[PDB]
Amino acid sequence: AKQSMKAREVKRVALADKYFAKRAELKAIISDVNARWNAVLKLQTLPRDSSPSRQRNRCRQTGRPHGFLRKFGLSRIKVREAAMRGEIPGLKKASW
Amino acid sequence: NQYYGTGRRKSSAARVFIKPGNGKIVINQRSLEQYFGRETARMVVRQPLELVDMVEKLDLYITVKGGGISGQAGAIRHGITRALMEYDESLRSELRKAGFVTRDARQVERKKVGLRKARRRPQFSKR
Amino acid sequence: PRRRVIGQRKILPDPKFGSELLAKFVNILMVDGKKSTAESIVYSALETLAQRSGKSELEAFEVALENVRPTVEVKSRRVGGSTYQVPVEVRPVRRNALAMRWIVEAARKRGDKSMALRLANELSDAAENKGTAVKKREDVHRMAEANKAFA
Amino acid sequence: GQKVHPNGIRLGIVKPWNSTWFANTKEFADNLDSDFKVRQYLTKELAKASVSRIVIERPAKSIRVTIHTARPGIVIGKKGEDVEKLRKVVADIAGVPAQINIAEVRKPELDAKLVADSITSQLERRVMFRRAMKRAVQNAMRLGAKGIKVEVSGRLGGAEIARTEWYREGRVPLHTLRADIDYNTSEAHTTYGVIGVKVWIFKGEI
Amino acid sequence: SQDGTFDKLTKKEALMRTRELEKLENSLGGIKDMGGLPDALFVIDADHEHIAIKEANNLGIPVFAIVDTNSDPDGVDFVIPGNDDAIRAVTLYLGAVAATVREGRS
Amino acid sequence: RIRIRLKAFDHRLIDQATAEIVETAKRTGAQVRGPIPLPTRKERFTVLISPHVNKDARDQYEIRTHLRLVDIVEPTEKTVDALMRLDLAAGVDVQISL
RNA sequence: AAGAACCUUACCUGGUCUUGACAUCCACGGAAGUUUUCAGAGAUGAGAAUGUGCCUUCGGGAACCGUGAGACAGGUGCUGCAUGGCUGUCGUCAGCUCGUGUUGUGAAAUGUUGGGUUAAGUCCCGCAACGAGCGCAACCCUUAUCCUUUGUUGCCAGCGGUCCGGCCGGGAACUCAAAGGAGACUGCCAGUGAUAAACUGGAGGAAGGUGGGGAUGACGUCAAGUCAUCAUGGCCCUUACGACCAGGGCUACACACGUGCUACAAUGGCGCAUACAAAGAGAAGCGACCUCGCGAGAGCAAGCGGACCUCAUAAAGUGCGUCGUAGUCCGGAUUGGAGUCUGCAACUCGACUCCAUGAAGUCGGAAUCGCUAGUAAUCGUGGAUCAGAAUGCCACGGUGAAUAC
Ligand SMILES: [Mg+2]
Ligand SMILES: [Mg+2]
Ligand SMILES: [Mg+2]
Ligand SMILES: [Mg+2]
Ligand SMILES: [Mg+2]
Ligand SMILES: [Mg+2]
Ligand SMILES: [Mg+2]
Ligand SMILES: [Mg+2]
Ligand SMILES: [Mg+2]
Ligand SMILES: [Mg+2]
Ligand SMILES: [Mg+2]
Ligand SMILES: [Mg+2]
Ligand SMILES: [Mg+2]
Ligand SMILES: [Mg+2]
Ligand SMILES: [Mg+2]
Ligand SMILES: [Mg+2]
Ligand SMILES: [Mg+2]
Ligand SMILES: [Mg+2]
Ligand SMILES: [Mg+2]
Ligand SMILES: [Mg+2]
Ligand SMILES: [Mg+2]
Ligand SMILES: [Mg+2]
Ligand SMILES: [Mg+2]
Ligand SMILES: [Mg+2]
Ligand SMILES: [Mg+2]
Ligand SMILES: [Mg+2]
Ligand SMILES: [Mg+2]
Ligand SMILES: [Mg+2]
Ligand SMILES: [Mg+2]
Ligand SMILES: [Mg+2]
Ligand SMILES: [Mg+2]
Repeated sequence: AKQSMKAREVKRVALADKYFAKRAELKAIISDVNARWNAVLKLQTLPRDSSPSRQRNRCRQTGRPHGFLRKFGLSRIKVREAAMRGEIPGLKKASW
Repeated sequence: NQYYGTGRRKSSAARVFIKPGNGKIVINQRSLEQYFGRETARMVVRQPLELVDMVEKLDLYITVKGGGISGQAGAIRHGITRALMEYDESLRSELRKAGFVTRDARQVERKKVGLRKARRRPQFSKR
Repeated sequence: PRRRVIGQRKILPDPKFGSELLAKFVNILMVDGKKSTAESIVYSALETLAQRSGKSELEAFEVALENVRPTVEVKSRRVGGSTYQVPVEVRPVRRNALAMRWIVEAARKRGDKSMALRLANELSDAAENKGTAVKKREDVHRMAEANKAFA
Repeated sequence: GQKVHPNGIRLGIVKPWNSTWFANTKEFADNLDSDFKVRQYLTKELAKASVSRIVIERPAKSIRVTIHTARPGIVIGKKGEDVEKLRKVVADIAGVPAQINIAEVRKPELDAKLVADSITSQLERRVMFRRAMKRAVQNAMRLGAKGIKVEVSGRLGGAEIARTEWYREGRVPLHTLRADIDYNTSEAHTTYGVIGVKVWIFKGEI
Repeated sequence: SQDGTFDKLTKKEALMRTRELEKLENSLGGIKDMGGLPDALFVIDADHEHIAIKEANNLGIPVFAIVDTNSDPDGVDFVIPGNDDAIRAVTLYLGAVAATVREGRS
Repeated sequence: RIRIRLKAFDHRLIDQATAEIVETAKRTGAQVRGPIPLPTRKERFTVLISPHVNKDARDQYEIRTHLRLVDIVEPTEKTVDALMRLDLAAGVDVQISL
């Protein structure tokens, strides 16, 4: 689905895991109640794609943004067509 | 000695114990009067004992969990009638006509897709 | 109803008096599925009725009902290509069911303070043949007499 | 479209699963993507080898990968040359040590997938569709197969209006859950567009 | 009915099988051991067995019939005018035809 | 003493795996304290089956996770030594810790 | 669309790039990488440090980065009246057909019509039809009863003493958990029925007549929906209909319709006290206890990959007290001030908290919708999507009707 979009997502994931998850000290540790100075808050020149809250979480195969499921990593339709052929262990048609 | 019956009704499961003593009542370490004595379904527990006269001739100790008032009361009643086999099967004959031994299987229906709740359907317009 | 003639579903008697008839009455008065609230209201109303009219609860209730029970009602036949409103005798079970419904409906529209009072006033003047429920019964009856020509 | 997948509906009753590994939510998606990555590579690499299906399991930190094929001779090549190449590439894709097993399928004309690949292959070669399906139906009934049933669809014979024109012989009880119904699909890519093929094959009732 | 599966499975499936069996017996009985088309037909009544006569004529099989006054010839290769209703008369025909066929190739 | 908890997606496979562990422990030692089922998880999903609109058209799937626990109380060396390398696992997960 | 502040996002205004953001190949250059400075809204340009990991009869190499030309790459651009796949609908309605035979010059008919019966083309009988297939039913999941096996992190009936807490030895009973079995089949009785199918009633039984619910959707119809999930014939653009960036819009607002939430109150509002569930989720996560804050929350910090810990006190309900039929101690919209969090960033445009403010609304015309039992009505709880965000969606239980002549 417009693999140009897919290129944008992979780039963001690369930046996010490169900068953040270890610059988290800049955000949380310092912007705390130490007892201040806005220097740490002022240092937010990061690429702006390093923020983890900018990844859209697309489907692995087709790449559509909507109808995603975390458990399988696929969209609703790709989950369905893979489930009916097997592939996904343990999935059945539920009824009760 | 003591006799037992399980009893179940609408998500509620009970445990009933019968002894041949006075007419004392205790439910889950409390009294029937204190548990649901004067509120809804107060006599439901008494029904299995109003017939085949009680007076003061059976000690009753039970414990229940799951459900709600009415369910738990119904679960108890099923336990009483199922454990009230003390007098062999003779009293079961009139117990059937009362209609207490029959376990009441009336669970809540699931909610289906496209429906608002179970059988309630969303409002519809033609034009 | 198209095919199968059906049986009946039973109900538990009144805990106070063990009357199926009164249990149905409270059950008709019930709204939103609150039996405790309903039985509380009726018990308050009937005891007030008893001390008002002496006697006892059951006969006080019976006299209220027998004054509003309808014996005949009108129904739409529509067999001859025309809108005919023919009278038909009412069944016993339906006869009292209509009475209780009319009584509750009349009490609901009264203007007293507490619903318990509203029932007490309605059940009292029902025994005296001047309540709105009694007015409905005679309204239904007179319509049946007007259309007596069809049968 | 108002017919359930005959494979999925049977997936618990008679039809086995096609992947039998276990995982928690943490790596479930990763395992699923790896399986898909492996499957599409093998099916593309073994296009001429007539592979019925690929079964992938991950027992105790590994990948097995069983290939059901009708011509294991050239799947395995000489001794173990080519199969080793597949195992080496598969292990690279999955990121874990890998083995590989080959399961010969007797009666290749009784396998739903293989039949569909044959029809779509002929169809891309411009064989008249009516005779391709009839041949598939008849030579399948010739070998057991109580219920062969095939169906092509979409721009048949280079027309302008699409149509289906299915055939069946025998009995195909799609509504009985314990009927061993082997079902699979395939598609041709002719110059006039895409033609879809579906084949149902019935076997014993249990 | 005697050696295979006749008792297994519910009595309900047993009784349906038997009643189904007798349905075949009384519908197509002695014809069971034929194994081919016949060489001749013998019909007690003609207008009552016209379907059988017509099928025989279609296939070119000789037909011998007892034709009553109400019946129709011209479908029959060998007509036998005679009452076909009386029990005594029909037995007479069957006995005479039975006797002449007892003598086979001899 | 040593707790083994097995989980898999099918009960007919979990049952035989545990039955294998209990019997090997029983024959290689004493007591072997017993497998217990304890509750199983039902994880449900719901997905629209159409590629476009048709909200009311959808199907429901579920994954059942069966869980078992043995809890062998024998510290016998002949039992702990043989307990591992007895996987026979085709999609069943193991935890060894107490 | 199972979740638009940035992103998502395509759309608009500007700033930019042109074998390119994404892929293979050729040649050239360089490990890759990591840390920092200036200009810019940013994309991007200009710089400075630092590292140089594995091969090499060495035109070169493999994972990796820049430079040049090409084949190319790219398109959420058009065509669902060219298609695959998938889906709605008549409709879970009981029908739709075929082989051989026969009838008719032929289109065709028969079978599949008729007498009964059924939820059913279900079954029985008859019959120029004899058989078969797809449908119905059954096999599948769940729920209702019982038995066997194991008994934790689940349970506590009989025993001992206890801080009165299954808490503690202990117990395998019981509830319960999850595997394997039993059971319901018009099976037994009576009556009716052609003495058949079947129907009515009765016993027993937890359940009786396909016990309840679900999955299951025949041949086909609507050139029905989707080229934007994906794939795909044809056509179209290729310094642009491709690619990157900042801001904005999709949240507009004289209006018209659909679906919902909250109400208009005394079967109630408010204050205090207090009892009874089910089903789920949790590691970038759920987050006890304790302290602080009126509050949203903040600080410190256990436990938990979870029958153990957390989310997490269920609410209707029941006891007292007050309100006394008023636009009210109903209703909560709207608005001013002050805050808590998520997030680089809450103006456009988030949720929630405190104080103040207190619209309409007093049961709604014509017309019209849902529902036959644990159903309608009513009360709460959880999950997906998800940093943040439901009155929607999908699930769970509590209370629980009226009426079918
Ligand atoms: Mg694409
Ligand atoms: Mg987001
Ligand atoms: Mg509910
Ligand atoms: Mg469907
Ligand atoms: Mg869990
Ligand atoms: Mg933007
Ligand atoms: Mg935007
Ligand atoms: Mg521009
Ligand atoms: Mg179309
Ligand atoms: Mg449509
Ligand atoms: Mg002819
Ligand atoms: Mg027909
Ligand atoms: Mg016909
Ligand atoms: Mg008929
Ligand atoms: Mg049939
Ligand atoms: Mg017939
Ligand atoms: Mg003690
Ligand atoms: Mg009966
Ligand atoms: Mg069916
Ligand atoms: Mg169209
Ligand atoms: Mg359109
Ligand atoms: Mg479009
Ligand atoms: Mg919008
Ligand atoms: Mg208020
Ligand atoms: Mg305020
Ligand atoms: Mg006003
Ligand atoms: Mg008022
Ligand atoms: Mg109905
Ligand atoms: Mg609700
Ligand atoms: Mg959640
Ligand atoms: Mg959220």
